[PDB]
Amino acid sequence: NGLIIGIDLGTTNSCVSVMEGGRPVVLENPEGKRTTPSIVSYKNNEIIVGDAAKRQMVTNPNTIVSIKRLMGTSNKVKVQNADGTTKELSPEQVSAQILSYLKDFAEKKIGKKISRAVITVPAYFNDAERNATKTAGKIAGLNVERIINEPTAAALAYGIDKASREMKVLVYDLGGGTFDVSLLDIAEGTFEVLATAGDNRLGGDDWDNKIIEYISAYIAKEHQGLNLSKDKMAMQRLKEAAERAKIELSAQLETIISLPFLTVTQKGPVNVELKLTRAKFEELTKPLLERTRNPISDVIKEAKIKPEEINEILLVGGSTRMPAVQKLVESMVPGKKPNRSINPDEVVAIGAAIQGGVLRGDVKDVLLLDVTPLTLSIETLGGVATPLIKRNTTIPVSKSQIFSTAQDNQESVDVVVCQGERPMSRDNKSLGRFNLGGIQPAPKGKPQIEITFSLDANGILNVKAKDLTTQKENSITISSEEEIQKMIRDAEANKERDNIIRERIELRNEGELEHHHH
Ligand SMILES: Nc1ncnc2c1ncn2[C@@H]1O[C@H](COP(=O)(O)OP(=O)(O)NP(=O)(O)O)[C@@H](O)[C@H]1O
Ligand SMILES: [Mg+2]
Repeated sequence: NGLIIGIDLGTTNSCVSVMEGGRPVVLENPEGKRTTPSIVSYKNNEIIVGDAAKRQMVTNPNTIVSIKRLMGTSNKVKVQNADGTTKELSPEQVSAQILSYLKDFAEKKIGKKISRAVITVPAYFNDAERNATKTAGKIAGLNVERIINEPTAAALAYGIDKASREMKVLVYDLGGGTFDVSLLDIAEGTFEVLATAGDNRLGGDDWDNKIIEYISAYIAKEHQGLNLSKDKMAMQRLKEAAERAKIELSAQLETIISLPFLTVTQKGPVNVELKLTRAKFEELTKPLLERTRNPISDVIKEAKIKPEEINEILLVGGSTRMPAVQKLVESMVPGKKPNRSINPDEVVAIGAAIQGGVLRGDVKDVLLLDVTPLTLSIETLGGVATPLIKRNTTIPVSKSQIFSTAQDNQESVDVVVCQGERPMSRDNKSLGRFNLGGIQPAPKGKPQIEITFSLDANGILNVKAKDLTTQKENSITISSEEEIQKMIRDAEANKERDNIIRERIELRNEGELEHHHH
């Protein structure tokens, strides 16, 4: 039936994607963000999800952070109601509020009701943890069409199932809260996790916490041991400044932590303006980073392969944007370049969306080529396909040829554009047509009409026709692996018939364009 959205339900952040026009699109939340914090808060008996919850996660004690850690268990989380009574919530219920929020903004963005999803989980998730996640989906009104592993979703996003060979893929995933490295075997559409190793208390939060310690040490040095660890608002600001500083250090060699009026003492306002260099940050966080190294070696050994047998390495998770992380992974597989070309905080959701598209059976996923797959032609006298841009021409490109009229005293020319390898235009795919009129009366072969086929870097086709005497011109702009193969097959299947046709066709004299009333 309807669309199947792909959901990465992360410990720290969540992300929702869907197939639109044969490409996966990541949907922005109402604050314009492509990921949403996996945080739920409660105030005045109102449920607050995402960015607005994160902004009060220290200051509002009703805030539920890292609920994914309790998924698959019978633990309950307590929150206070407005009246001071206590409410108990299951991990399923809290996760369902995150899913409902994603679902709601997805619906408003797409403009349709959504009732189906593919939801991702860590490779290590057992049945209790997977079933908890499925139940969360059900509570949010989503038929959970499949639960897939996060590294499997990443591999799907990178098209690794299209390799037509056995692929051994290392997926290094460093998120906000968790670290995983999984070794996948991918052959004939089957994904097997050969090994998974990691730490669910090691992620970007821990790097932030080292910056918090650095700021705190500076504060104490500059203000006689001043300690804000029990000041909730100050700690809210420190956590946010620390994450911001870290993110800047992925693109800068230094950053300034700016916290005016962090508190006020008897002596006055405490204003922090503190430099942190990338080098210092890396030194402080070295023990955290180094905890991710041995597990790489461990999964390779578990899978009973050598490092040189790894075909591809994928970087997943927002923390893999850190230069020290990328360099560490590179160091562990000499001669292989880790892939991070798909935004690593979106790649899992993208893979989930791709899986959704597959399960729906839409089969629409288009290609993005830098060379023309099929020949582009104009219809000439007798229904002949006269080529303008030959197949396998690198785009962008413009090609021109001059044509004449097919009949004496012809007033206009039809410009019929077709795609395919067959010699008769009717046997190829019609891409569109237009007419160019105002041609002055003359014998057939006398008028001269310049035809130009132009393909831009985006692969969009502009066909222009200019009468070289009158200077009048008209044009049009023209708006799938299986369809390309179907057309090549049609030519292959009629090769002998078409050769006989071609033997009657001489393209070397000036071509002529007909006009037929419609
Ligand atoms: N440019 C960047 N540089 C450094 N860290 C970043 C960057 N962008 C995002 N992050 C961090 O990436 C982490 C979030 O990763 P993300 O993959 O979105 O979380 P997740 O999928 O919930 N994984 P987990 O928390 O392990 O379940 C946070 O610690 C962010 O601060
Ligand atoms: Mg993720």
